[PDB]
Amino acid sequence: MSYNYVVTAQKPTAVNGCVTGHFTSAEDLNLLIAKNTRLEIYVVTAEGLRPVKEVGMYGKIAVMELFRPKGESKDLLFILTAKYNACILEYKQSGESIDIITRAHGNVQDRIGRPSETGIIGIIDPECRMIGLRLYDGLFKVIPLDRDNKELKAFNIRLEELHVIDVKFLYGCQAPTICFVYQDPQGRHVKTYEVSLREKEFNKGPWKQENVEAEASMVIAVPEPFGGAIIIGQESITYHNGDKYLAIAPPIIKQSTIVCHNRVDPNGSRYLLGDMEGRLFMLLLEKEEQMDGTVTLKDLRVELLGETSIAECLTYLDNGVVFVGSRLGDSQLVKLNVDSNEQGSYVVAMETFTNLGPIVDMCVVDLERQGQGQLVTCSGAFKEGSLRIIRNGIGDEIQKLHIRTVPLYESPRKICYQEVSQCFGVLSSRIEVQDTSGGTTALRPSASTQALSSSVSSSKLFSSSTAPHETSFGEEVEVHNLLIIDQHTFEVLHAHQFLQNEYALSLVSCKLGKDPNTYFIVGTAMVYPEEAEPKQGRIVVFQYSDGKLQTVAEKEVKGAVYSMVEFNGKLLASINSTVRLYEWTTEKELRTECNHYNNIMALYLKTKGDFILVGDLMRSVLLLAYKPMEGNFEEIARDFNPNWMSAVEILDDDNFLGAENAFNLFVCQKDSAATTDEERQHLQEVGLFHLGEFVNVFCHGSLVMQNLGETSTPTQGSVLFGTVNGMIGLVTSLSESWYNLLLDMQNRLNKVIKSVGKIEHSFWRSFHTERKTEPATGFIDGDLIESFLDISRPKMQEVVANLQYDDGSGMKREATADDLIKVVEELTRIH
Amino acid sequence: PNIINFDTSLPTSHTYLGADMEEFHGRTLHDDDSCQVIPVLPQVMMILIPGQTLPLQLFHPQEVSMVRNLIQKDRTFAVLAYSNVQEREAQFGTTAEIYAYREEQDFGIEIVKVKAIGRQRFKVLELRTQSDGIQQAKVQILPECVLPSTMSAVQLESLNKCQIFPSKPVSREDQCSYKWWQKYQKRKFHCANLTSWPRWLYSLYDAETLMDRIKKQLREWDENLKDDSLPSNPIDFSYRVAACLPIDDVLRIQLLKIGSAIQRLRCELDIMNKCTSLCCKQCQETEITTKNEIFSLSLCGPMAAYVNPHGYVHETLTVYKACNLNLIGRPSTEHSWFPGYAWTVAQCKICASHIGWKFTATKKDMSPQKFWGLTRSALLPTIPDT
Amino acid sequence: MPTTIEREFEELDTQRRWQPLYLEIRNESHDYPHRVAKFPENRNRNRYRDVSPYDHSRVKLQNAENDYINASLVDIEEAQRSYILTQGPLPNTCCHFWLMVWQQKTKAVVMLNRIVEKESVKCAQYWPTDDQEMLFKETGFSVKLLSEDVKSYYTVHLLQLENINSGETRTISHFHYTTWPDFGVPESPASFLNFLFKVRESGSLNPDHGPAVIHCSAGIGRSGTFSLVDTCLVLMEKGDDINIKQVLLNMRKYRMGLIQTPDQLRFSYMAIIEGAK
Ligand SMILES: Cn1c(=O)n([C@@H]2CCC(=O)NC2=O)c2ccc(C3CCN(C(=O)Nc4cccc(CS(=O)(=O)N5CC[C@H](Nc6cccc(-c7sc(C(=O)O)c(OCC(=O)O)c7Cl)c6)CC5(C)C)c4)CC3)cc21
Ligand SMILES: [Zn+2]
Repeated sequence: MSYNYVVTAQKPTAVNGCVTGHFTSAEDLNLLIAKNTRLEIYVVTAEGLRPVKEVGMYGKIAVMELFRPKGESKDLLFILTAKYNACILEYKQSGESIDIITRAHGNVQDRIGRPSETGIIGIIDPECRMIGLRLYDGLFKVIPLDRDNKELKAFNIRLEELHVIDVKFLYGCQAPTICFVYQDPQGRHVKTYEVSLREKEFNKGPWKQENVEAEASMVIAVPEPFGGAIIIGQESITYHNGDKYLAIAPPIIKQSTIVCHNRVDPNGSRYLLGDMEGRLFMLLLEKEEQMDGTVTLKDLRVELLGETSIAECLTYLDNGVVFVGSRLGDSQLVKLNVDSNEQGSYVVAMETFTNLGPIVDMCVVDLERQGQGQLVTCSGAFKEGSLRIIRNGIGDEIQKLHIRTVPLYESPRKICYQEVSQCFGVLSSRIEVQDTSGGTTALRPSASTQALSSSVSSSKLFSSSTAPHETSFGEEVEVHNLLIIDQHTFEVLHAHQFLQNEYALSLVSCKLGKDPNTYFIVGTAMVYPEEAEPKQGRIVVFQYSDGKLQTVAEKEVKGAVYSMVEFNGKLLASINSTVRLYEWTTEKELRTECNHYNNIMALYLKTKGDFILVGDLMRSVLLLAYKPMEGNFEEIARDFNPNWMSAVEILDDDNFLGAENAFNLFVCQKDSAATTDEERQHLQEVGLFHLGEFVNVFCHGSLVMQNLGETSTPTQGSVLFGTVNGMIGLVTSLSESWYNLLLDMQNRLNKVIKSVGKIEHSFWRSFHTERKTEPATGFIDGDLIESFLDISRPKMQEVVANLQYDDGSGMKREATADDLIKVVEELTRIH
Repeated sequence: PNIINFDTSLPTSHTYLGADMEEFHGRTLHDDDSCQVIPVLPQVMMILIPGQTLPLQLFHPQEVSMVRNLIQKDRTFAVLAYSNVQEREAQFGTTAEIYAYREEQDFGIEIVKVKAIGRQRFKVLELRTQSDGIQQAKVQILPECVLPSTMSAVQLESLNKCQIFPSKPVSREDQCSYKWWQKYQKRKFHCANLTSWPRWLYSLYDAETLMDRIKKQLREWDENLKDDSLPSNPIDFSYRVAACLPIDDVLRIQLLKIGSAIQRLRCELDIMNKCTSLCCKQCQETEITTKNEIFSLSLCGPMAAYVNPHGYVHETLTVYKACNLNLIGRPSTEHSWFPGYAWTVAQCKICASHIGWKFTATKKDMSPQKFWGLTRSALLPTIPDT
Repeated sequence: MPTTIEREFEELDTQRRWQPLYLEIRNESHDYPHRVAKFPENRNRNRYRDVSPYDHSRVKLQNAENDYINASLVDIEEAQRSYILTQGPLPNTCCHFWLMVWQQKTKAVVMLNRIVEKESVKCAQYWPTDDQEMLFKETGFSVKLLSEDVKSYYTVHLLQLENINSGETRTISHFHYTTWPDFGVPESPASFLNFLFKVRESGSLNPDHGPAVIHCSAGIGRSGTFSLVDTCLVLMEKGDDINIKQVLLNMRKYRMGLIQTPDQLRFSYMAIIEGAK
């Protein structure tokens, strides 16, 4: 039941990590970028980046590294996925055909173990004698490399220290030695160990376990010169090597937390540091000599190189140019300069790559010609982040999909569209630092400030007592605004500001009651740090005309309205485990009609006519029906299977789609017409599919064109989903015969196609969580079907051996690469 | 009224016959989602939740045969949560394992002074009536589902080093340590900016924040409670607070049906914030006491399970002041219960029925002084309290 | 030759231990489930919410749906004579008593207190002084009095209870100890001895018919002492002497037929001694 088809309409654009090495050839410098489940290899050309390959391997990238084990040339790659699917890769080129061969592979999961909250650590021994994985608490997996462990057989070493922040290997040691900082009630201590494969256990460390700054987070291993390691904390940088211990506390890095680092030169004299807020510094080592075997540092010095995007990884590639792999914003290719630019910044940007980033909300809006509905997404966060306009094709630019950026320099959160005003109601919020006694100040010129009109809400409500005492000097308080942005020029027309410490939760655009005018309904919640659960909120309404806004109604709600939708002729809101239906009177004032309490926080709220889907964050999903002849909500069915959950959508009156923990997709079907009342009162879960992406928002509509084949289209309905890594996927519904045919196609393709890392596709797509791991049912991996046409004709012949099926699904007539090609090329048009 | 005296350890000891308990502390674990046959001990009508300690006195020869049969066996026996008392109306229960047993066989009859403790919850599959001496039921064990941190999904890998933070500066000596909670939220839940929800909403689903919110109100109930007594694990903490909730059977079974610890903490907090007045079971126009008079006198909390010397379990609730209550008996210590506090039967003026006891310290210099011992069954909380 | 019972009685009188004796006999008394007898929907049909008949001792001879009875049956193998204990006859419980005695093949009825004890209603009157036949349609019962039968120290109210739907009749020697106020005992134990001899010679103390029913609108304070003196007379006068307290505890296992005051114990001992030989 509930046969569905999911296809990636846009590959993820957020990078997890990038490495500089010699993967392709010994004489070439390669940059490897890991956009979640997409590994791309580029070659530096001293004038830019030359793409050389891209591989969509079956899984995320928990860790990736490059190492040359001295057994051969051309370097080697190591990949470990979120499902613990470690593999070793080699870039084997054959004349013109480029291939990624797998030297060895293996699943490195432990049967029983709680994953560490810190996360996966993937260190590689500099001598390539071993690789060390920190996957679970109190354990340290080790994989030796001796050309024998082709099955990636690892052994776990017990570790006394449970809470480990970061681990690294030490350069220049006769035996593999690791160093790591850990936390105990005494504080943070930097310990070291000498891991030996002879006894399959640890040994004594080269030096002691002295205490470090309480916020020590980074461990860096400088190369053979200078020996030792460097500990980076919130406000102190220390260097330890045996007896030597040299610590500095520069005030420049005190502002933020260092979260990115790497080497600059093979000698390790210089290091690049990226911080939480996007600033980039450069740390120096003095390389002081006194005699043979200098192994000394005179002192450490850092300098603010400049400001870039919020870095997730940094690689100094070629010279001067450094690739800042941002994840919240768009990755850049800025170039270092030895001299300042008359502004104190040594960095100049020369190339930026698109990154839809978070995609916190979406809006499928049909611009100019009807049918060709473009998409508007609220990408990024903080100074990064913009309105992204995605249009499929051109009817000039030559690209399959064109992306237009409208920077806002603040984090947008929600978006709606208004035909009448031809405008965009984008919610947004900026960060302001409180003054000594002033009402906070900005940090950048943001969209909510640089606007044509800048009205501010001055409601008299909420005059009760509060204690902002907590508002010390450095206190990043969020100021929330509603921005009316022009459809055509995408210039912020209006920048309405909400009340202080008021959180604008939800926003919608509708036309309530018999009134012809359309309004932006914004539901906001009064929030205070003292109060754990908000108790006051307001539903305000705005009308935009003549380049101005006007609060024509504002209803107190005594709660925290989370999401509002336009029930036909009315306003369906969710306040606090209550779903209320507001009526629009002829006096221009909301009037409550009926409120139904469902004992769960109604975060997600969707409508399908008279049916209302209500969903809690912890998978609690229930159905309601509004009976017009009475005016009250009756609960139809519910489903409580406690699990984390991010979004919902109503595919049709019976199937409901949603996301779930560990980047999963689930479809629950209301079977109905059951023999027993209690059986038909419970929604039967049908579809499970490990998507591998954190789905953030759902939106009905398609980006291709309007109904072309009318009812002859095999796919019924089509929704789009936007995620955190930037993928914008598409989900459709199919028929039983097509589902069976495509599932047989999927099985045979898995049989014939060769993945990267020899990872089974069935295991990769299997619904994975901590409770259990069921195989994927009810979903068709559209990427596999679309890749079916990308293989050679002999492979197509091998995959159609005794299929039958084929044309018209009649008389089981034998298959050929004429209708299978036809069905595949027809399916590749829905997106 | 808040003066601290006498040690809360004594009521938990159940000083009813002295010492020399079985005290095996061997425990037992059962595979989750499995189907086990387990004997159901009858005439023990009460809702038992895991971690709670249940004293028992047995007089029926069938029940003492049951006690022996368990004493050679793994001694885990079912305690059904009777939704309706009509016959059984049983769908869920709770296994309880023996940890304290003695036998005296006073006079020519036999007596059992077994003390047990709940271990696991289950859903009843086949009640049946085999072994007509003692009913055995085949039940399916409900698994304990534990969820990972809600921020583990987004997984900002670079920020992962910042997920570990220094411990609480001091337990409660410093008020600025409340800013630590304000700083804890900003650090742990920073990656919420990649989602569609604010930071504070995710804090409404964090186990640690919910545990601290309950702990703050528990210390409001008992200034002497202090730290180091409540369990650190969210699962055990949720069960412990569920023991000390003056709720009716329908709410109790609602709490028992909840599987995830976070859901239990959220609903426990909501009840603990809403229900602020308890009326009589039948005459709801009584309003015996409000929320502001509850205080704990034992490590288990303000609420505990005790048994009178008749086999009848009484889920008493310690409370400072009780109105519209008239004493019936006289202050005779008789049974130990609370050591040296005596007991007088109490009744509500409107309704001629038992409500609880009144304990008055016999030494005249004990801080608890005079308090009330209302029972769960005789009290009916009201959600609106209006 | 006096027995040890008289010596114990004199000892108790001398040391003033009757109150401690009753206190310790109540402390060593043991209760039984009696859970079914008390229900939230049954409190209306319970005359006294304090007392409750033990489930094993009580017999739910109702042959219908629900229809609670606040009654009980006692059967001691030493005496081999079962007795029925009841409470104040509320009209629903009155019809319950009618069907109870109809199904039990009862032969006599013992009433030991007035309707107007302490100038207040404690039991609901159900037997007319004259014939005054009355038909109750609750269960098709017929009530009629055989005769007034007024005696010197008590009265007999023998009934001729007939079921019309079943179509049968049963005559019961419904005794009534007139000279007895509530929460008290008659001054002269000779009247008690004569009354109990008349009752025991009336066929009630025989397996000829069903067990007799003894009630004092509560079946505890007054019926208990009469039952215990009856079982002592039919227990230790027929052979070896039997201690009173042990058999009293044994019959107390059936129901909480205590006395509420050791004065009733003294009266019971006095009557037993007088009825020795
Ligand atoms: C209950 N307990 C506890 O709870 N704890 C703890 C305490 C600590 C704490 O803090 N918590 C707890 O849980 C205890 C701890 C120790 C203990 C000791 C304590 C002592 N002990 C027993 O007692 N064992 C026992 C065995 C079997 C049965 C019973 C019941 S009983 O003894 O037999 N009984 C009492 C007197 C009532 N009297 C009455 C009532 C109503 C109406 C009338 C009228 S009104 C009327 C008219 O005039 O209309 C009448 O007629 C007049 C006429 O005709 O005479 C008539 Cl009669 C008369 C009748 C009634 C109810 C049936 C008792 C041994 C164990 C007991 C604890
Ligand atoms: Zn009452």
